[PDB]
Amino acid sequence: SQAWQPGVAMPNLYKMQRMLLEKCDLQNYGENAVIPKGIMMNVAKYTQLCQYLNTLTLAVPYNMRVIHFGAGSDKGVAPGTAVLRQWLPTGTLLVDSDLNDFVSDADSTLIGDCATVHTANKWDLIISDMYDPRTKHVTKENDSKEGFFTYLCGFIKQKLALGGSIAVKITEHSWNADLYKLMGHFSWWTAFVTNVNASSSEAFLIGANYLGKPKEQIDGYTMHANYIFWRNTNPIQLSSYSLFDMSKFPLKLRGTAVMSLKENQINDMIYSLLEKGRLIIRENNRVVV
Amino acid sequence: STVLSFCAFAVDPAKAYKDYLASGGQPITNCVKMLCTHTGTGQAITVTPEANMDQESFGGASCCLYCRCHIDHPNPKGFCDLKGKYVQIPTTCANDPVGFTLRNTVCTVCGMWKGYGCSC
Ligand SMILES: CN1CN([C@@H]2O[C@H](COP(=O)(O)OP(=O)(O)OP(=O)(O)O)[C@@H](O)[C@H]2O)c2nc(N)[nH]c(=O)c21
Ligand code: NA
Ligand SMILES: [Zn+2]
Ligand SMILES: [Zn+2]
Repeated sequence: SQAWQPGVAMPNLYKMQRMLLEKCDLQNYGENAVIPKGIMMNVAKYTQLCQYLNTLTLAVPYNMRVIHFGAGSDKGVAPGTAVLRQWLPTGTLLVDSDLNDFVSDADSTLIGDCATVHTANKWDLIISDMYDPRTKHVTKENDSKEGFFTYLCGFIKQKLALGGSIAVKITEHSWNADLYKLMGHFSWWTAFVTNVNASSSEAFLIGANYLGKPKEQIDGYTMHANYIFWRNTNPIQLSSYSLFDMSKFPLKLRGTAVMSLKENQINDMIYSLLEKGRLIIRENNRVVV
Repeated sequence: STVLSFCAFAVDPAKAYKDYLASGGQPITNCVKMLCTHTGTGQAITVTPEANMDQESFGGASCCLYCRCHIDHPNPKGFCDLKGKYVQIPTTCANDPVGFTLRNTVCTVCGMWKGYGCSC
């Protein structure tokens, strides 16, 4: 029954622990036996991520804005962006970025370090697949990583609309304490592992319905240790069952209200709408990235 | 391996790809195949995957020789008919999506590939 799901979300029992940080006993690289012939790993992975995102209270405005970081592959193509374009409503603004050049189906493609990416407009959904390979160095010390993660925390705090959502890739060694802490500023959050890449320590930290203020106090060092503990004690068998039925794949057109409200107008009833994915708070100005 | 540079540094990139294939070269790889129902309209270039039982759907820009080679498109304004869209390619020709788009034409009335799906 778990095999049919697009993947596995970290159970609340594991989130509520206060585990010490241990090494993860899972290996990322591996001959992937469940990816169908001719399908790239990233197409299968992003497919299952969107299938999982379809179960959440995502706000889906009429003119949705989505930014995708780490969109380019070593092959020079953007398979994750291709899946996002397939999933998102037609005409959704989809902008993608990466340090090196690549070919993409996004409306705009930004080349260079993510820190160089600047916009004055707010976004409704942020997807990230960025990974620290140059530094990497698994070794023994597993401290909080800076680099793109520091920019990403600032980006979510300054440019994510209230009601908006995120899905940010992490691994045993590629993670950040402030990112986990920021997960507590959302209506709900999870660490989601795709069934096609279940042998890897990779997961997507998904934050549903951004509230712009803490709802829970999360310690990032501790929550990463909780995440590792769940992965070490709960092996997940590789599965691509969910890829064999794409009939309900597109993101449902909700026509979610977009309003530009002042802080003094954001009250309990407005927070309740944000938490149900029934509202997005931001301006509706022309987007310049 | 060097097929992209081979075509990019040719006066006629489409002819270079054809000559490269005629000499035994492997077709351009890493064309993004999508997962889909295979119950679509069957049309050649669509807003979302529209493959029928006899086709595969691919991300448009990955099947474009000019996008892949990072060179000018033959269009007057420089636009691309594939980028940002999905291209349906017959399963028998899915081994070479870039070559298929270069060698084929879309029917202006039914929207299907001439000689493959076009019934007109
Ligand atoms: C997917 N969610 C979940 N969620 C919140 O968590 C509670 C339990 O939901 P859970 O996923 O655990 O499922 P269920 O209710 O069946 O319970 P159980 O699995 O038995 O624990 C739920 O009441 C919510 O407030 C939430 N919140 C916003 N905002 N958005 C989401 O998409 C989700
Ligand atoms: Na909302
Ligand atoms: Zn092109
Ligand atoms: Zn015709």
